[PDB]
This record gives sequence, structure tokens and C-alpha cells, in this order.
Amino acid sequence: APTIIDLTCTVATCTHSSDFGGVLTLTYKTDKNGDCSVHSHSNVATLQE
Amino acid sequence: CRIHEISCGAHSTQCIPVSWRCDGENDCDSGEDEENC
Ligand SMILES: [Ca+2]
Repeated sequence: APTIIDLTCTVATCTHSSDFGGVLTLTYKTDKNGDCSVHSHSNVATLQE
Repeated sequence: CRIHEISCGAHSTQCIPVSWRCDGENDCDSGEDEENC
């Protein structure tokens, strides 16, 4: 499983609506390509993928 | 590379897992995975 170090989060745009009206981006440094299980730990927001 | 990894051709050192191949997306530098599928 790839390891992730020094990850930061910033939000490009957000608009609270029934649709997924908000996009965020994550920057990180890794060693090999692959896949991860991404999750949000609070119910105030719900992801899509 | 790893046993579960394949390089994007002999001319490139980038390695991607086996499930990356033929997924409908140009994962490699110039989409070598989708080539000849
Ligand atoms: Ca592919």
C-alpha cells in the first residue's frame, strides 16, 4: 500500500446545494502509484468517490 | 518493479499496478496501457 506524507487540503470553490456543488484538491508526496480508500470523517459533508 | 506492477514500456521507468491496464483511461505517459487491448 502506498504511503502518503505531507498532505495538505485547499478548496477551490464551494456552494452548499443538493448537488455536489463543491470541489477540493489534495497535494501530497508518494513513492509508488496506486489507489487509496478516501473518506470524510464528519457528517457535515459527504464525498462522491 | 513489483510483481503486481508493469512498466509503461521499456523506454520508461514508470510502473503502474496490473489493475490500471485497459481501464479506459490513459494512465501511462502517453496511454500505453490502453494500446493493443
Ligand atoms: Ca488503463
